[PDB]
Amino acid sequence: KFTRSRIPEKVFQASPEDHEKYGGDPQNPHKLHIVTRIKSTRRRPYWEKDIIKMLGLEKAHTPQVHKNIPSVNAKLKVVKHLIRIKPLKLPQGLPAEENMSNTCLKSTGELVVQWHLKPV
Amino acid sequence: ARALDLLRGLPRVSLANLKPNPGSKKPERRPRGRRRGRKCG
Amino acid sequence: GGQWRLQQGLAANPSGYGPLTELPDWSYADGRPAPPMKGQLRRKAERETFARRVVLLSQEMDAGLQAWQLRQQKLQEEQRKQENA
Amino acid sequence: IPGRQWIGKHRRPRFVSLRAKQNMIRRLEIEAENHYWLSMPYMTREQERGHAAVRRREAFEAIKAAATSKFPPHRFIADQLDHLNVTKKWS
Amino acid sequence: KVEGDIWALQKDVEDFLSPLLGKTPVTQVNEVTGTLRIKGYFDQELKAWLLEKGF
Amino acid sequence: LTYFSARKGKRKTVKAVIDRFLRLHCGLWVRRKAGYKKKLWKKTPARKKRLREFVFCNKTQSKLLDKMTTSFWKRRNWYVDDPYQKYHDRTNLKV
Amino acid sequence: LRNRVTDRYFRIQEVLKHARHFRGRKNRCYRLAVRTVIRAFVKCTKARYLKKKNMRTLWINRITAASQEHGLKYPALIGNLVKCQVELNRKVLADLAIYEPKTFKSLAALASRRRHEGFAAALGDGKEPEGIFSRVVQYH
RNA sequence: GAAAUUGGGCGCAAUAGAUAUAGUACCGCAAGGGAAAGAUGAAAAAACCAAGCAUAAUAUAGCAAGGACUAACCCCUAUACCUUCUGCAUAAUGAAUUAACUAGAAAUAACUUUGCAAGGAGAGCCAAAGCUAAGACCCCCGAAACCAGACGA
RNA sequence: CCGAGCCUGGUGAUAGCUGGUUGUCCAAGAUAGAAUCUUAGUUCAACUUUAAAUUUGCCCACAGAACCAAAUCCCCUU
RNA sequence: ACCUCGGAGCAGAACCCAACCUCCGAGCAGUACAUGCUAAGACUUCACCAGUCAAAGCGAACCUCAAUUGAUCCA
Ligand SMILES: [Mg+2]
Ligand SMILES: [Mg+2]
Ligand SMILES: [Mg+2]
Ligand SMILES: [Mg+2]
Ligand SMILES: [Mg+2]
Ligand SMILES: [Mg+2]
Ligand SMILES: [Mg+2]
Ligand SMILES: [Mg+2]
Ligand SMILES: [Mg+2]
Ligand SMILES: [Mg+2]
Ligand SMILES: [Mg+2]
Ligand SMILES: [Mg+2]
Ligand SMILES: [Mg+2]
Ligand SMILES: [Mg+2]
Ligand SMILES: [Mg+2]
Ligand SMILES: [Mg+2]
Ligand SMILES: [Mg+2]
Repeated sequence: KFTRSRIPEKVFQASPEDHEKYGGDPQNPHKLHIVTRIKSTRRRPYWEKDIIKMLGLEKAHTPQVHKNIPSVNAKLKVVKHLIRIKPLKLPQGLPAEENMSNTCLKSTGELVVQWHLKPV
Repeated sequence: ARALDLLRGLPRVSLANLKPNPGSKKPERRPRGRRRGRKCG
Repeated sequence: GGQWRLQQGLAANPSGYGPLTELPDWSYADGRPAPPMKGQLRRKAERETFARRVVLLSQEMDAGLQAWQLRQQKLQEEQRKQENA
Repeated sequence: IPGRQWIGKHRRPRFVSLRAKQNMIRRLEIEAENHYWLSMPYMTREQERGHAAVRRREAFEAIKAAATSKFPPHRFIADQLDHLNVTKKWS
Repeated sequence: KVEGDIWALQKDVEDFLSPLLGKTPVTQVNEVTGTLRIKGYFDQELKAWLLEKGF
Repeated sequence: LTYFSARKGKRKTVKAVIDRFLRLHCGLWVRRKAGYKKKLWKKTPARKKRLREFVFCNKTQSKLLDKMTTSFWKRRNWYVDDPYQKYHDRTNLKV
Repeated sequence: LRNRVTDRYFRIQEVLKHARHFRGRKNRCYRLAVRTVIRAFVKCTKARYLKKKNMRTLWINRITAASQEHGLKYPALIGNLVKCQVELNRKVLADLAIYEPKTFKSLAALASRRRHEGFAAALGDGKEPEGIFSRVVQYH
């Protein structure tokens, strides 16, 4: 029959080759994902149509900050074929309440906290 | 009360001014149209 | 051509962020600025509740790490305050 | 093809172009990066316990307080007497 | 049978029953008819309070 | 049932409801269990004690028998020595 | 007949005023008109998706026609006007080619200079300084 | 399914309303069935709008249109509608078309809105917040038959 | 037009069967089953809809579910 | 040929799961005669009807078996 899929823990154990291809650190990892749905929930089972509603990814190509914790990551492991996961990197820090209204999330995955529309 | 003071500026209550309490009269559901009748319920 | 724009750090759509769709489309001829676009007020409000979510979710982790860093010390002096008498 | 080209015992064959091979490959590389970033969590499962229970419990209380505040609206004498204005004339 | 300012009564009941509930009770004045509809059973608790006011 | 009688113009009641069920004024219907006097020799004493019981009806069974009887059978009945007198009122519901 | 319809004439003319330019009896007989006036209105709203499709296909066929006059293909012009951050759309580029062919000759010169700067950067792999027209303008 | 007992029109106005101008014409041996329709004006001793055609036949190509367009067509897009169905462009059903006629009728219980309130109701009835009043839900055509009484060799 | 005339009446016979069921706009909305002279139907459940009251629902982690494969059940966190 | 009930396979591990699918059976027998009375909490053959289990208590003493069955009508 067609059931849900238990993906083994070996698949989510990154190799030291993988830390060189994608620019991640094993020690001190990132805190917040940027989840973006890139596939439809149609022609997918109902246990994936509801997980996508649980993460807020009902719209395609709309990013969403989620924590990098093993309970949010258990939901992202169900629908990893539907989404695209990238780390939210913060070149400057998290925005204060003065820099809250001048932020922008870039396509590199970084959240700049001062966003003028002037060239360098 | 004060509502009898509001009636002085308002025009006179006649038989062309009356209206039931909103909630009393429900609309009739008669089977004409696209929704309310094709096989009519 | 949007796989080149993703390498420069721009949005893959040119209608995303950037100077084309965030600057004001017009201004008064004397020089007074225009009232802001309804799509710019809606985008800046949607970018704020995203940045509020970065501030909220990051602090819930850091306060959640310190609580475990205290509960693993309160577990520890419970081990040493029974080793007497 | 005997009946209904895409169903049954004898179907018409469909073949895989360079489009369809490259479309699956660039979807397979988004997937391999997905397995990378899910392989390094910030907290273990014992650190994350109850770290947002005070916010999750207050979230439900504001849904629960919105659910148990369903009641009819106030009915004003200035809505009943404004229907007298339909016969407001000039003089 | 409320006659007068029903809105002043509705505030006084919101100040009377909210210690008895914890939350402020959700009411509905009917300024045309002159009633007040409080959610929940406070029949004996509002009869004893409207007697101390001398009504 | 007869929704409109031809002599008076009222509802009739199914009289097969009346000889079988008892309506309490709270809204519950009370019935005896089927087969409570049939073939008692081949039944265990636990099964025989289950049959000698007045049991309540379902929600939909109570709404079906409420339609089958008129409003005469839904009134307060202040009998002298009713054994089911204590069961008419409903105490202590939280719905 | 207590109240029968007195205004049925004007309900027929709500439909029959849209059918006046038809053929056959669809312009006269009401029973045949509503099955075409409805069908003339569904096609009127389903062709708001085909006007934007058939205009862009026309603009692509008028840019491809004019880029071939300078020896460019269509993907060699659009792909390298993006790389110079010249964000002109298909409507203006097909209306530059007709009405301003000197400016369109300058956009075909620019998209071919960037193309040659893309090849010369690609054959000379390793770190080489960038091309002159290949320098991006960053916004912060 | 009892009894004691109690005591002129918020109508139709010539396909409507009677079948009715008439039980006539017509039909049937008979019993019986049974129509249609008229519009001047004070005085006759005084236009404009259905279908259908004509004015005015037709030009490559295709659900009869739409996007359009300088331009009717040429170009591009588009497998009538209803019903029935797992599923109909379906070569499944129905329909020439116009005008007129032709199809959701109601109960206890609930709900909504008032009145009054441990009572409500203009006797009867209900009542452990109820009770009274209102509002709001229940179609059209069609058998072969069965029986009673006449009329027919 | 005779496997039982014809006409009127009961008669607006009955039909689980076919056909038909007429203004506008919006909203929610599809498939476990059981009984039945029943499988062309209906009643109950399930699903669906509305209104109301309340407090948990879904996703789930360790641990746990028997002897003669994919998974599920249960399940705090989130 | 079949129509009700039960055991096993399909249906491998909570439950469920069709078939004119594959295989076995049942319509009883035996032993007690407190196989007395009552009553919390539950199970449930996918509804209902029926079916199950049961602590405490009273009273005494010091059921086995998978199925082994049949509603209402008041006589
Ligand atoms: Mg229709
Ligand atoms: Mg074929
Ligand atoms: Mg009498
Ligand atoms: Mg007539
Ligand atoms: Mg004409
Ligand atoms: Mg064509
Ligand atoms: Mg088709
Ligand atoms: Mg046909
Ligand atoms: Mg048919
Ligand atoms: Mg035909
Ligand atoms: Mg003779
Ligand atoms: Mg009939
Ligand atoms: Mg919808
Ligand atoms: Mg049938
Ligand atoms: Mg749980
Ligand atoms: Mg059950
Ligand atoms: Mg015991």
